[PDB]
Amino acid sequence: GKHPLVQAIENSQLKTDLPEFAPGDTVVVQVKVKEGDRERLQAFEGVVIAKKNRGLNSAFTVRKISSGVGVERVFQTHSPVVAKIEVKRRGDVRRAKLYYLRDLSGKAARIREKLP
Amino acid sequence: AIGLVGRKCGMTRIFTDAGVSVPVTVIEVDPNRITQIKTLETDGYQAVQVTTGERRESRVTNAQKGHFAKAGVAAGRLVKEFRVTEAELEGREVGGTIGVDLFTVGQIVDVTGQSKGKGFQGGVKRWNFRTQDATHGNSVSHRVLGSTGQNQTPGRVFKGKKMAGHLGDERVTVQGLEIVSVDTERSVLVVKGAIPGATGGDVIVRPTIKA
Amino acid sequence: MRHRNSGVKLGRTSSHRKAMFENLANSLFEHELIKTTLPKAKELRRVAEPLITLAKNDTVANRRLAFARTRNAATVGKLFTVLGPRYKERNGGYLRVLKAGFRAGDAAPMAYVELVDRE
Amino acid sequence: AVQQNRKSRSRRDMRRSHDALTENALTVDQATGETHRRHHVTKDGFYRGRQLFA
Amino acid sequence: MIQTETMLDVADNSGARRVQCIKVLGGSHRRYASVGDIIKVTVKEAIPRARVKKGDVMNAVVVRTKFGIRRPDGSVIRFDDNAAVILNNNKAPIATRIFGPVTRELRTEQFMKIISLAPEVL
RNA sequence: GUGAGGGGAGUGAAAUAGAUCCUGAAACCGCAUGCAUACAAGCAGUGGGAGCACCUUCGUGGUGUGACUGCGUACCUUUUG
RNA sequence: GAACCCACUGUCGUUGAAAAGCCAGGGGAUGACUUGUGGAUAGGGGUGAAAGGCUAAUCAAGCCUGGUGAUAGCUGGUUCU
RNA sequence: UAGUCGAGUCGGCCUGCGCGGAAGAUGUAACGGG
RNA sequence: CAGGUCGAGUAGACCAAGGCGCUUGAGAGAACUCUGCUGAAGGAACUAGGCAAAAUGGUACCGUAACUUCGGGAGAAGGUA
RNA sequence: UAAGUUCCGACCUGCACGAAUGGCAUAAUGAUGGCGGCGCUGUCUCCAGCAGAGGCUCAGUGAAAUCGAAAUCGCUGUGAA
RNA sequence: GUACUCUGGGGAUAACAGGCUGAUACCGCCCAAGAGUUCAUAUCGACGGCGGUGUUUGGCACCUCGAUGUCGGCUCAUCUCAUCCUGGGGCUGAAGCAGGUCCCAAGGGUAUGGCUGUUCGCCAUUUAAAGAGGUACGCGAGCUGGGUUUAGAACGUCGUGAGACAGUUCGGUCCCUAUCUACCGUGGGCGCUGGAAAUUUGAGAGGAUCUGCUCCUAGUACGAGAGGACCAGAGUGGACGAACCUCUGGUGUACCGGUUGUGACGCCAGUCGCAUCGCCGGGUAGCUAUGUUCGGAAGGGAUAACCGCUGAAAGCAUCUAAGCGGGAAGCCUACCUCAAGAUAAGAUUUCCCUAGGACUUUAUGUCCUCUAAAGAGCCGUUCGAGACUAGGACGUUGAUAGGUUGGAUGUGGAAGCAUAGUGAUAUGUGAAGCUGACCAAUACUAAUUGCUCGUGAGGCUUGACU
Repeated sequence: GKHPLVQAIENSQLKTDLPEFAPGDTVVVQVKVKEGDRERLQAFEGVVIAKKNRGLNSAFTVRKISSGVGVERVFQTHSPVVAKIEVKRRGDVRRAKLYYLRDLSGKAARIREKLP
Repeated sequence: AIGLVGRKCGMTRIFTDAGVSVPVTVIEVDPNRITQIKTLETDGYQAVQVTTGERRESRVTNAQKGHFAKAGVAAGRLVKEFRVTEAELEGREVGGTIGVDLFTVGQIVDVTGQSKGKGFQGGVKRWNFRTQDATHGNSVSHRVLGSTGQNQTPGRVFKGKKMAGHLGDERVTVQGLEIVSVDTERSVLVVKGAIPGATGGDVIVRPTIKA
Repeated sequence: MRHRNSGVKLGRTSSHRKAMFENLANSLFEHELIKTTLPKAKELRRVAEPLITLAKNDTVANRRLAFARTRNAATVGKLFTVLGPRYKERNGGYLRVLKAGFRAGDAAPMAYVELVDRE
Repeated sequence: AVQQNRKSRSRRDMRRSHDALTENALTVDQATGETHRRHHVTKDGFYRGRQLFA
Repeated sequence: MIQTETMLDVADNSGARRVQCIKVLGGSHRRYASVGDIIKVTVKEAIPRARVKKGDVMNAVVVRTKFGIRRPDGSVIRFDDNAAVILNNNKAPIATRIFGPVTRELRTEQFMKIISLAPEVL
């Protein structure tokens, strides 16, 4: 979608409040859930492992451990469902994608913090 | 019915307020200029001929130059006909223009185009034939057709038998597509789903025949 | 299918093709006029011209990159002393490819490759 | 697999009916007036009012 | 993406530990089952003295898959394991405790008890 | 191409008697002239038969070609066939 | 476990690179081991840890010449009016 | 059993020609065709 | 006969002295065939048969069952650097 | 094993075992026959992409088996069937 | 005795397949002891009789022995209806639900595995259903070779023996570059009443026709209760098919990085070659499914079984002889695609050509001079089009391709210098450096000067109007 008309159509929908985050960081995502006629916000906390920067087609992957079971979710950055993104920790890694974390246990899966 | 000729620009997505992601295709439309009306008296059938786009003079033959001059319109890259009825023939005269306003948001339409060319292709891709075993003694017969007929009776191969050949690059129509947006200022139609052909191909949009 | 693909094969392994094109670029930079096969000449532009663009600016990093690409000290020196300054104000198009008939041994089409301002 | 009958000379000629050759595109280059192959340098190194050699 | 010969872990306290899918129900030539679909399984490993014995043939519902499930916004949710929950002959859960997370595609009158007993829903 | 191969000149009664050289058949393969041939289904001929080209003692003629049409499933051997 | 000697599986080749092979795997590898040069055993005979195996791309009786133009109640062929 | 109805009609045998019984795979294909 | 680095090694990768690019080529980059690499989820559901492919693989230390003809099994299995 | 004509253990009416043309058993050994398991995987659900070599086009050289002769279609029927 | 075999012959003579026949087999019909019902030709059905077919076992030896070369599996199929599911009906020991029997209907659909070489068969678990049959018991110049049928070897049995089997067991070579017909794709030639560019009508052809479940009518009709509708409406699934790459992934040997051994660039630093792309971690375009979207609608006409209206023959009765109606996933249309070689060669819009002289065979006749238009090709730069072709764009009055510039994307902190640290190394300059196919702009490079083909107003007859 690199043609100017497509770029205009996509630019019409871009968000304007996204915070800055990078793969190594730990983030909290607020997800809107509508049950019946009631709408609420649910938190999803985990470590980012992959980030695709493609304008309106941008996304990021978050991995967490829920009661001993690993869960990964790919969030579409500009989707209305994603209400808020909060960066709680900033890590120090050497590669863009951290798929190797899938095979590492709790203690071995530690990510060092980036210091100013 | 009265339709529109346009160009396929590409695919993208639309986010609804509820958060749903709708895949869409964008069609650039240069308003179509009417060049001729065919009627029962002179041609034997009722139709409207339109042209769109532009063409440099050196690429326009003298006969087409005279045709467009009689029409009173500038030459276009292509010329196409729409079969119509008396009711929709009203208000349409040579030299007029048809634009994106012909359609409305929520309408169901059909889209016609030219599919991508795959060249020479075999049964596996052309006809979804099942392959034979890769191991257990198979010599050279992994993707071959196999048996093609019966024995001395009838002693031939019937017409219509499926075999390897050219695939794609043909006219294809897709029905039941929903108009998602009609941008008059940009002269663009946004339609849910996929439409045939490659980016930059010519496409035709008509009201859905099935109601 | 090869929809929207770029590059050539010429019946060689990838490393062999890279080495052959580097040799052709070195010969062109040395002589300023060569005769070869037409497809090879057409492919030679995408390899030879970026080197001149790189040599347009003289720095240690640029010279080391040119040495990595060519492996020829004489070619690097000429690129950074003569050809770069000559084409400093030219927006691409440093080469000329001219069809020159067919070759007796195998009837293969041939072309001349020349630098724009040879003399 | 092989023929059950020998083919006729008439059928052989009918198959060869598509074997005729064609002429190339030859033109006169204004610079020297010598006949040359269109869009190609002349045998003496002339093209579009430029001489490659010395 | 579960098919015949696929092994699954047990996310309930029925007594079974590992099960093997032997059939995908719901149609002729049906190939795969996802979250919410009913499968036929056999018990391979069962904790001693539990209600379910080894070699028993029962019904079960898939609750977690590694292939993952898509959501309307275009996101995908994946898990680290393939897990199901056993059912009786009326297709109702037969366990009192649910282990591990579950998803919202089970929010039906048939599996509301799984939804209630699950610790986390996402 | 100081090649092979030819063309002229010359010898000879004779050079398509010019040296894989007396005569030079057939299978097979070229060039030129005349007629027929791209809407029609099969052992390819046979009995009829319009038109065309050439030669004509111009004839109820001769030499080539054969639109259209009736009939018509090779030869030998071995066999009840 | 290399060299050297073998030939258990699979692919390719089957008018082959090859009238017995190539490639990837496989077995023995101080012994009843492998191998060079020169010798002995000859056809109803030789040799054989034995398969009727080998005895010059030929083996339930090698090859060459002679009897010899063997015999064949069998198959084919048999020329002008 | 009556009768307001007004002339044919009820049931059989021997014979001519017709009807049902009658479903298969390549394409009408059980008058050579029209 | 046979060198250098690593290496137990005449195994193996890259080099020295030395030798060579192997007597048809140029393009294109369809189906199909041969060779090779990677592959989502499943993991023998394939098939006569796990054929083929995949997989294991070194050094040092720990530890190693039934059964044994007391030699073995045994590098059993398995684990650490 | 969910499902076992194969396999293991047991029964004995042995159609038609049986003691140096040897009987029962046996540790080690076997590119030996049969059954099961872990790991592993494109064997498979079901195939997709990519790399090399052919295939295809151009230039040079230039085979094969077969072959009564051919102006060498479908259906139904008939016919050395 | 020969399975260690060999030569001359035969389709004069067997095994496979075809042919004739139909005893046998299958299917159908005629009659009506009897059973159910202790009450019905509802359903079975004794003995006996008459037919159809060519699917079984057989009979005969007509075709092939100077060869028609094989059981099952795989791949791919075409047809029949004696119909497994889905569709429409009559009768019924048909309250409902459901079932039994019979009539019509061939459009579509019609499992995965365990054991066995098996076709079969038993079994587990599904589905609306897991139908029967013909096509050389379809298909081996398309694949396999497990069984069966050579040569080795062993057990049981027979024989004195060589050896053999109403047996068993381990092992054991599958050739062919396609001339013709046929079929799937794709071009060349001529023709279509002067020539050319473009848009088109539709005689006809092909493709597609599947189905589960939930709710609603409704606990309604019905029915001691239990149980539970016809009809009608909405939604959501399975399988199949098409298109597509926005999303999720795979690949991505011309993109980035980490790292081992070795060689080299005079040395350090920095790089490059080889080792499967040396190995390892990511990954842009393109292609692609397991990803996304869409479809099988609804209608109309005729009609099968069946149900009728009115109506005589035959005063009544009667769906019929007059007249007239309803009626199915079946047929013709309808939806998608192809289609004037439809030699019947169709239609519409616009465009191009209107010179002279000589001759006889007196004609859409020849020869010379002059003139060649509208267009179409050759050639070049190319493509999301492609085997070659064909098809689309562009050729200086240009953005057709390459390059250049600027974005974007991927990788993740270039080299040099400085600082800290004894050193491995770390930090700053700085999210830097590099970046195939993508987007926009740009004439720097290439698409030059050009050539060939295609002509000069389009015969005759009749009629209508000019």
